[PDB]
Order: sequence, then C-alpha cells, then structure tokens
Amino acid sequence: TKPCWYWDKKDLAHTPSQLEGLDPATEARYRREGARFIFDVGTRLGLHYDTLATGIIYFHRFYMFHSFKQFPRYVTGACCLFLAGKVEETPKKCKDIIKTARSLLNDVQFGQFGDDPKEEVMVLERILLQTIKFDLQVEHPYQFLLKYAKQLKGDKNKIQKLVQMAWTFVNDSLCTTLSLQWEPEIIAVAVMYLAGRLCKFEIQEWTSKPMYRRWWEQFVQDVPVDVLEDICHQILDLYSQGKQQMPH
Amino acid sequence: TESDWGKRCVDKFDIIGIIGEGTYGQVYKAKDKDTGELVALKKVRLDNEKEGFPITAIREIKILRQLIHRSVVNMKEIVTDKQDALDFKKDKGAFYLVFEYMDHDLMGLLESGLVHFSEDHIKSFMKQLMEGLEYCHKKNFLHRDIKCSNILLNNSGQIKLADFGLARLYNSEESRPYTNKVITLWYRPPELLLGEERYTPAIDVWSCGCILGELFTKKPIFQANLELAQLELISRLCGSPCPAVWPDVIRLPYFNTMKPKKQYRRRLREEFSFIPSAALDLLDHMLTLDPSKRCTAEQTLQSDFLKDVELSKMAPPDLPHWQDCH
Amino acid sequence: MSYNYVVTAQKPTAVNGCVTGHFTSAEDLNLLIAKNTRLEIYVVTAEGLRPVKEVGMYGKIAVMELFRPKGESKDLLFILTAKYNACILEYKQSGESIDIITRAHGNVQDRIGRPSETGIIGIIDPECRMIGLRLYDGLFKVIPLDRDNKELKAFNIRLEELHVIDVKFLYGCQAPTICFVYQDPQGRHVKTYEVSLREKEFNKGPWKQENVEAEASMVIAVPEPFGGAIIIGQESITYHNGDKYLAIAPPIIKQSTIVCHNRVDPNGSRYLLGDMEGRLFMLLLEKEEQMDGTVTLKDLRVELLGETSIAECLTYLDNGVVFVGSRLGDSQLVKLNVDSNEQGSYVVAMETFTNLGPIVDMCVVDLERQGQGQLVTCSGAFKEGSLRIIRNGQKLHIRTVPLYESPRKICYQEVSQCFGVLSSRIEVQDTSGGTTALRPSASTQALSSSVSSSKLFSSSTAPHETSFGEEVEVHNLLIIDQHTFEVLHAHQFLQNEYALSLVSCKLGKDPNTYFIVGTAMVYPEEAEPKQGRIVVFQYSDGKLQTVAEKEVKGAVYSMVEFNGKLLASINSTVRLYEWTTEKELRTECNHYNNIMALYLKTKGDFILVGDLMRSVLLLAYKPMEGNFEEIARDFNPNWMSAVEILDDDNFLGAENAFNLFVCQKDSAATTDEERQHLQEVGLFHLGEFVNVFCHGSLVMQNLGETSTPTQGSVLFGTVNGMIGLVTSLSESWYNLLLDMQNRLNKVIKSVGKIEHSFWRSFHTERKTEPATGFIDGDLIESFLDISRPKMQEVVANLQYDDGSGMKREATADDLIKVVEELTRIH
Ligand SMILES: CC[C@H](CO)Nc1nc(NCCCCCc2cccc3ccccc23)c2ncn(C(C)C)c2n1
Repeated sequence: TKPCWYWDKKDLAHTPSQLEGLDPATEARYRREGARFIFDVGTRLGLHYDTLATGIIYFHRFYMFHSFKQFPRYVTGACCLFLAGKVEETPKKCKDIIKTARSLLNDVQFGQFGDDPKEEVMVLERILLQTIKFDLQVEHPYQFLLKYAKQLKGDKNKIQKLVQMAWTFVNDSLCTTLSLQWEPEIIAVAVMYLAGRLCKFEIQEWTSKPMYRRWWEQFVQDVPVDVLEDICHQILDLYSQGKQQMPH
Repeated sequence: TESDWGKRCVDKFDIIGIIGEGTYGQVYKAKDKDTGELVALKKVRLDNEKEGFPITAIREIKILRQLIHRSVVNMKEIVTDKQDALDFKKDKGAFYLVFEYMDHDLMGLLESGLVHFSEDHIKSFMKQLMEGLEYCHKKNFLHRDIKCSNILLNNSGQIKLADFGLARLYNSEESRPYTNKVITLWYRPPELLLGEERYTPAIDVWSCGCILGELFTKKPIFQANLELAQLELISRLCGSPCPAVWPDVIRLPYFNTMKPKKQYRRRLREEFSFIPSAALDLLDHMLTLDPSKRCTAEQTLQSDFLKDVELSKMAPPDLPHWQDCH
Repeated sequence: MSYNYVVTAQKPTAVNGCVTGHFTSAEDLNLLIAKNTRLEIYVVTAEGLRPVKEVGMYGKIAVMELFRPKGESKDLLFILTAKYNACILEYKQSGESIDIITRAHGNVQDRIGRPSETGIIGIIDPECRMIGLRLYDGLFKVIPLDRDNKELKAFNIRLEELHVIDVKFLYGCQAPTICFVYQDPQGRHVKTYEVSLREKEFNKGPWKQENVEAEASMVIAVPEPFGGAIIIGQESITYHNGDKYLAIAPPIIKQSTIVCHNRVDPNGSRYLLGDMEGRLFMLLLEKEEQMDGTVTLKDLRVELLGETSIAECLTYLDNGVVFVGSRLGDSQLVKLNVDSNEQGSYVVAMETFTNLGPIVDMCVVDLERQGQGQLVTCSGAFKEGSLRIIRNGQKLHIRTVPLYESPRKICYQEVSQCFGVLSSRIEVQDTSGGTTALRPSASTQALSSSVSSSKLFSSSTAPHETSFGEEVEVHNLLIIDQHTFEVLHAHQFLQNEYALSLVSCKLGKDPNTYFIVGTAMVYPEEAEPKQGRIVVFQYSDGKLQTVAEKEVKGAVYSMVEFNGKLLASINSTVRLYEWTTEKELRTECNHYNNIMALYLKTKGDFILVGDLMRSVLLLAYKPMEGNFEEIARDFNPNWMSAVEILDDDNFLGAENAFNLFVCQKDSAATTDEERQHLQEVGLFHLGEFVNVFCHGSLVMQNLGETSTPTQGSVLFGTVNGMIGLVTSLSESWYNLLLDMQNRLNKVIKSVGKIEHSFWRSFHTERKTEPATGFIDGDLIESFLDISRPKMQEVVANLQYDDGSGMKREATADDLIKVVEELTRIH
C-alpha cells in the first residue's frame, strides 16, 4: 500500500554516500548545507514553512538512495524545492529558483548546476519522483505542535514561550536525519519536552490529566522517554557543535 | 513491494484502445498481463518541461492516495515507458497513472440516449455520489470540477468520482484565495459566476444538484455559452441574486456588473413539479443561491430521499444491450 | 473543414397521419395525408381522390388536426412539429394561385421537462376553445384559441398522473373535459379532469373509474348522441360514461394488437378498428331509446370486415371508401361492401399507393447493363415485406416483389445471377409444441428448401419454456433470381437463430463465390447474445450447400469482405478471418475496444467501425505485422444507425436522433492526439432515420462527360421510405451555394414561419448546434420554382471566387443553369 520512510540510526552507517568513502561527519555536513540551502532559497522566495519542510524531507529521503558524490546537493536541493512547491500549492517557476540560488551560492558552488542550471534541475525531477516512490504527501512536526498546544490551558505567555521555542527546535531538526528516524508526531512532542525542560515548565499541569506525569502519552501513544531523550540530545548537539546557543 | 511506484514498466499492460482524450489527456484502456485485470492508464507527459511534471497529475496522485471510499476512483499504481539506461537527462519517456476501468461515464450514457432512470436508480446513484463527496468534504478537499463526464458508473451500479485534477485543500477556519473559475459553465455555482474566489465546499453541492435535476429530465438544467446567460438561466429558475435571499451578494465582485434581465421570483418547485416530493426538496436545498444557506453533503444523506436508501440493493440503471441495437 | 451536399431522390412515402374535414373550402370534403415533413391535400370525389396541393414544412409533422372556430367559414389546420414548432394554417385560393397562410405560430418548448414515453399528443376541444398538448411527463400545456393569441402563447397545468397513455377531449360536457388513461404501480386507470381557462388549473372531473385493462392503449371520445368514452385494449373494449359501464371481450381481437381507430357515423354508432396483422374491424354501438326520450348505449359489438395493409391511420371518407394510411406497407383505398364476397370478405381493394416502407437494407446493381444502376431495396415488414427494384426513367420506376415476411439484408451474387435475402417470418407456439405460420411467405413458397442441422448449439443444456400463443421469429436465407424474382431456395436457420449479416464474395485462393451469413443465438433471457455462427454457403445448381461453419461467442452484427479475408464484428470484438486451403475460417487479428460493433465499412486497408454509443472509429490493418491499429476515433458520444466512408479522410455517420455528421482525420502530425482525434466537421439534421448507406447512383451515366460540380455518390435509405444522396463539393462551390442558401431563406416563405436554419440545426434532447458543412440541396433546388422577381432579388450582389475572376456577379439565368446541372445527379 504505502512505503516505509523511517530508518534506524544504525542504518545511516550504510547510506550510498558512506559506502563511496564519504565519512559520517561529511555526509552530516552535506545534509545541513543542502537543507539550509533549501530553507534559505525558499525563505527568500516567500514560501510557506510547510513547503520548505517538504522539500527538505524529499531531500533527506533522496540521499538514502543515492550518493552525494554523484548527485550535487544544491542541484538536488533546488529540484526538491521546485517539486515541493507544486506539491504544497505554493508553486514557483524553475528560473526563479535558479535566480535566487545564484544570489546565495558562490561561483564554485553554483558550478554544480553546470552550464545550464535550469536543465540540470528539471532533468532531475524524473529521478526525484521515482526515488520518493511518488509518495508526495508529507506531514510535519509543525501541525502537531499546534494541535497539541491548543489542548493546553494555562498561562497564555508561558505556553506561547513553549510553542515558539519548540517551533525553533523543529526548524533546527530539519538539518538532521531525525526526519528519517521518527514520525513527525514524535518530533512535535520531543520539542515540546525539550522546551519544557529548558523553561523549567511542567506541562502535565496544562493537560486535561494534570496528575498524568507522562503528559505526552495522551497525544502520542507508545513513546518511551528514551526516544524523546534521544531526539532532544540530537537537537541540542547542533547547538553545542556550532556557536549558537539554546533560544530561551 | 506494492508501494514502490514509478518503477514497474507499462510493458506489463496490453493496451486495448484509447478510451479518452481532452483536457484530462490521453487515457488508454489496458489489461495487466499478470493479473488479467482491466485498467485505465492516463499518460502524463513531462517532456514539455515548461513546468515539468503537470500539477493536474500531482494533485490527482497526492489526493487519490489519501482518499479511500467506495465512491472515489482508485489509482492502483504509476508505471513508466522503457527508460534510457544510465541517461536520465536524455530520457523523455512518459509516466502512466493506473486506474481501475469503469465501464461507462454518465455523459456518454446520457448523450447516447441509451439509459433510463427510475426513482430508485436515482436514489442508488445520488446516495453513493453524495457519500463520496461527504468523505472528501469531511477531509477538507474540494473537487471543483463536478460534471457528468467525471462521474463513472459500472454496470454493477457502483458510482465512483474521478477527475481530481483541479482539487485543493480547504481551510474551515481561514479564507484562502482560489482560482476564480473552476467548474464547467453548465455546472458552475452562482457564487463563482459572480467571482467569489473564496469559495466554500458548497460549490460542489450545487453541481451535484444540477445533476440530480438532470437525471430526472435527461437534459442539463442550465445550458449556456457565456457566464451572463448562465446566471440568467439560473435566475429564471432559482431567483435573481437579492440581498434579501443572499445577504453577502453585495460583497461579490461582479454583483453590480452582472445583472439578470429581471429580479425573478423562484419557480424551481413549479417547473420541477413532475419530480417526486422527496427529491424536489433535495433539489431546492442543493440549488440554493446563498453558499451559506446551501445544504452540506452530509445533510443530503440525512434527507427523506437518500437516508433510507439501502446501499446493498444497488439497482443498476437500465442498460440498453441488444434491445436497443434491434 | 469538409463540404458536402445532401438531396432527396424519393421523398418520404410513409403515411404518418390522416384526417378529413373541410379545409380547402367549406364545401368540399378534403383528405389531408401527412408524410414526414410533407403535407398532401386531396379532395374526395366519387372515384377516389383529386390532388390539389402539396407543401413541405421545415419540421417533422407530429400533430395534425382540423378545427373550425366559431366565425370561420371553413376548417383551420393545426400542426406541431417534433421540434415543438406550432402553427395554425389556412388554405386560400385566388383563381389559379394556391397558397398556405400562416395564421399563428410559435415554439412551445419548455426549458425544463421530461419527454413522455407515449410521445407528443395533441387534441382540440369540441368547442374549439383550446388546444391540448401532452409534451412532458407531469404537465399538460394549454394553448387557448382566442383571436388575439397570434403567437400561440400557452401555460402549463400541473398533472399528478406522471405516466399518461392517451388523452382526448370528451363530448357533451358543461366545461372542457379531458379523459386520459394513466399507468401507476397499481395498474392503468381511466380518469377525467376539467380544464379552466379562467383559473388556469384542473377542477374535479365528471366521472372517475379505475381498473381498466393493464394494456389499455387508446381513448375514443364518443359523439353527443351517446357521450362518454371507449377504451381499446389488447383483450377488451370498454365504454365509460358516468355510471354506465359496458365491456366486450371478443376472442377475435386478442390475436392481434389494435393500433388505429376512426369514426364512421357522426352520431358515433359505428367505428373502424385496425390491428397489426392487417385486420379491419367495425365497432358497432347499439342504441336503446327509453320512453323518456333519451338514448342510451345498449351493447358493444365487434364484426370482422376483411384485411387491409398494416395501417398506421384510418379515415372513413365517404360512401364505403376508406383510406388505409400505412407506414409498413402500401397505403390504400379500399371499399366496404354491405354484402360479403364469396370468401366472406366485405373489403375490396380499389387503389394501391406505393410506400417504400421501412428500408432495412439495399444494394445498387446494374441488372440490364444500362451503365446506370438499379436499387433493390429490402422494404416493408411482416405481411407487407417486399423487394422494390427502383430505376430512374421524369419519374422513378418501382417494381414490387411481395415477400409476405420481413426482409433484413440483401446482397447480390452476379456469378449466380441471383440475390440473397435474409428474412424473418412470425410463427406462433401451437398445440403441437411446435409453431405455425400465420400465412405462407417467401420462405414457405420457395421452390427448393433446406434447414440447418448444425450441432454447434445442439449441446444445449439451456432450458427455455414455451407458452401457447407466444410469437417467435423464424429467420431464413432466400435465394431470389434477378430476371424472374422467383424465390429459388429458402434456407431456414436454427431455432432461436437470428440472421444479422450477409455478404457474397470469394475468399483467399478459393475460386468459388459464396454466400456468408452471420447469426446470433437470441434467447429472451439474455440481455446480449452470447452465441453465434458464421456460416459459409455455396449456391450451386439450384441447391444451397453448407460449406463451413465457425462458432463465435456473440452476435455477428456486421461482416464485409476485406482483401480476400473476412472482416466480422462479434459484439465488442472486431475480427479478421482468413480462408484456408481446407475451406475453414481462421482468425488473424482482433480489436476489443468497443461497446457494440454494430456497423463496418472498409476502403483499402482502412476500416470504419460504427458503435452503439461511441460514434465512429477508423481502424487499419498493418499487413507487415498481422494486426489492427487505431488510426482515429470520434470521441463525441453518438448513437449510430449507419455509417459510410466518403474518401480516405472523410467519414459519414447517421445518428438515431435523425441527424447526419461527417468526421475528418486531422492529418496534422504535430501531436499523436491530433491524429487520433476525428473532428466532427459536418453537422446536419436530416429529419429521417437512415438504415443503410450505399455507394452508387441511379443516374444514366454510361459514358463520362459533363460530370457535375458534385463528386462522389452515396445513396441512403430511411425508415420513412425516403431515398437520399450525399455528395462532396469543392471549397468554392460550397461557399457559393451556402451564400445562396442564406439568400434563399430570406426570400422563400416557410409554412408555419419556421426558420430554415433552425430546422437543419443538429438536434438531440441534450444538444442543438447550427448546421455545418452541408448544403441543403432541397433548398437549392427550390430556386428554380420561385417567381422571377424573387430570383433576381436572390442574385443581387452575388460574387463567386476561385474562378477565372476573383469576383464575378451572377445573374438569375446563370444560376438556373447551375441548379439544373445539380438536379441531374438524381
Ligand atoms: C475522458 C476522461 C475520463 C476521465 O474520467 N475518462 C475515464 N473514463 C473511465 N471510464 C469510462 C469508460 C467509458 C467507455 C470507454 C470507451 C471505450 C471505447 C470508446 C470510447 C469512446 C468515447 C468514450 C469512451 C469510450 C475511467 N476509469 C478510470 N479512469 C481514470 C483515468 C480516472 C477513467 N477515465
């Protein structure tokens, strides 16, 4: 019926990129750069946050089936965003995506697009669709962050601080393979959990079950804290590796 | 696995003929060699590369893999032409969307004059359609192209909805800007004739009501070539758009521009007096001018006409067979 | 775009209605006979009919009635066309000048309505206060006959009874009253309502009765001496007036359905009744006068008079002369005698008026080698079945070959100097368990005969029950000689086997010329036949020899010879067979993308297929590959009745809605879709139902010289007997004639003031389109009959292009030459 789009962390040691001699750090770096390229390009073009995420999810899934050494990432990124735009009904012309890419990429990087940038991107659409197995509908942590936050009742300002902090964590998790490890519902809960821990908030009090200390189980059944803690640990890793710190 | 679409080749189908062409594109009737099942293949051409893969197809793929209902057509898989080896840039082969083969389409059945509908056949027909529309509307999807050519009927009497090329998501809380003209002129709702652009799911209900009437007359209710003449025909029957019956008609862009010859009174019940009482009520509520007063899909199912229709007793339409040949 | 020309060679011959009254003068008794689109006016004499006038109308005549409103000296004529064009007409004569006046006119079509099953019904009040029309289920339309209603404006009264069988205005009522039989789930009933012009609604009726026969068919409004109504059924005739109820159920009428009625005596004492087997009855009303001074109906009686042609309409005229207007056989004038003849009959034929009747099929063959052509048509039905040899000589010469059974398909086999005809005769289940024919017919009177002994279906295992009295069709193949039309041989097909297709041809390397018949096993239980045969016969030495049989899984609707191979359509499948050296058929290729492959035509390696609902498809045999290819299909949905190939790119079709269209291959190879899309380049409302398209012409063309502007010749036969012709034009010639039509339409006065452009507009219940690509030749040939002032008015500013001069003014005498050349094509 529908394809399975989630892998185990241990499996990422065996992506095509890894097996062609790319080391783990480099593929992770390529994923951040490709995702952030997609994010920056679409943000300049005024695209809805779902459209950016869909392209990023297409991108992340793509490089589970192909190697970064044979498919230049910024071309792939641009193609994903182009398709994402048509999928999410925020369409853009390919020539406009290319124009924005030239602004944000240096000459060496834009070298990936070859002699005819538009062609290299449009040609890839055939491969992208086959690669993502024509499963175009994608759900993102954002809708669950809001669906769940809406059922919280309490201090308006504390809950809005929780949401925005978690929302930032969602935007940051797009640079990682979490999109490939856990369903979005879990991500939304995980980022709420991390925002709560950092804000010294106790979310159970805002739920309809204030004495149910595992507050998330009434949103997402069957999630052990182990999963939530792993997701949080990985999100905070990005902040510690970089120079940026937790938003608070 | 069954889910790995886009890889299997169209070699797996024996093409029987070309069933259809037009805005939807080229559709071929085929039989799968391995299963022996009759299918319908829509050729999607990305060779133009003006916008790459058509958005009409992207919506139909996106929506019909999410919608599962007896009265919604099923896309079984997507298959491809023999592709060029190790030359993805050179390759221009087209993709084919596999559907189930529906024996007939309502337009073909009506235009050829070969069908007759009793009240009970119309009950079985409308119940399925409005149940299907209900499934889609409850999922916040608007068909936006309900016409007789897009309703498919098997000889079994099963009804399935089809061309989702123009379908888009609807936000129940927030108004979104949409394409001004979406439905065929004969089946276009009055709000879209006046250019609402923020249309509700009620646009699809109006279209089905035009079909409900058409099934009792065998002739479309409102046939016009120009948007003004269509509003005139609707007005002669349903009444002219009035601030009294349509409070927000003044907000519609072309309200002052597009005026009917007169401020007509509603004559729907009089001109359709030959329709059964239970159905005439359904027509009057589905052909309501005000989008907010127009009934929902669910409300039609909880009507005297369709509520107590047992869907097990399909009752197929009067198919012509040899009797009409002779 | 394509350009074609359509003309009538023989006008509609079938009688669709007949009334008598005082239309031409308040003094003469006239007989008005209606043929499709044609009105004939006669005056009744002591020897027969004197013709006085004939007009054409731009419409199929659906209702025809004579009425005389207070203040008029003579009867006026009401006519309603099948496209809902209404008008009131008057006869006016000024010495030698006869014309028809349009007194009132308008189109009464409703924007919304369901057309009724029993068709348009039109009746007029005895006081001529209003015209009643039953056009749509659930509605009664009233046109009030006031002096001011020159536009025939009308209103609708809601009618609760949705399914109405028949209605009449009753006699003797205080207000206008209707009597109608209706059918609802409880059976058919007879009811009365009253009609109020002031209130514009129905009021309670004089009497309400129910429980009339389940198959009650016709309503008779009995005149004032008796009052009330008579109801004719399948088994019983009943009279209803108020409380009075009389019913006669004589066994004689059960045998055959009664279809027509007419009043003999104006008091209502006697009526004529006719039935489908051609019998003519007298219905007699027996008067009983009470000492009160009142007359009441005592009893009903039915007496058999004799035999007539299977009659669509009857008219009593005067003396003992009755006019038998026939749609299936020859129309007639018969005299009723008081004394029976020695055979027991009171009916003696006077005159026989030719009716080409239903033309089921036809072939064009030059029998006498006159380099001209003759048309041998399969015409008539049941006891009226005939073969009509038609040759052009200024009138057409028609020889009739009575068959007394239904003809279905005809083909010519020159090698054998004979014709093959497929026939159907009706037999009835009798007490022996078998069946008995109602009369001898061609199949029973053949010199030599044979019966299929095939064992293909002999395995049966399928039980079918028989009830005494039920009809069954027996299909035969008839071998008929071309010099003497004596039926030489009759081959009877299997029980429940229908012969659907016949071809005469040689196949493969086989030098013998065969008759090949395609059949279908027809059982009442089956919606679509699932068994069938292709049978190869040889006619040799006065005997038909069965050569080979091929079983198929369906009905062989159509067959055609194809480059020595046999092309046959079995239900959805289109198949090509080869003829082996072992004298057996072997399949080569198949096409399955059809609903029902009703019609087939070929040219070279191209095949045109006609479908029940999917218009027309062009197939091609790829000899390199040994299979079929879909060249182009017409995607617009149409219900086909016949198809024909005009040339390699143009294809002609006929719709069941009485319309003609021409499809053209786009021949523009920019995209695959454009090639596969057949474009409906021609649209034309003919007004006739076309059963057969045949290439050929009846014109004397022994040597070719002076060929006309028209190129190509296709003849077509219709249900109403009309034989027509379709030919092609060059672009310039079409535009000249088209520009001229628009000029003639402004000049020529139409009966009923019906717009010619409206009449020829393509029309189904769901669409109306302006005609395109077709020249109404019958309009063009009317230029010769219009007065000189009108001719010169037509030719003003007329310029023909593409000629020696880019623009050349035409004179009237120039055109009279052009139209005369066009008249020679038929
Ligand atoms: C044209 C667009 C529509 C989209 O709805 N064609 C369509 N007709 C589906 N059945 C109907 C089959 C009807 C009969 C088929 C046929 C056979 C031979 C000749 C014909 C000539 C004219 C018309 C029909 C003909 C159907 N079943 C699934 N699909 C998907 C591709 C949506 C379908 N599309």
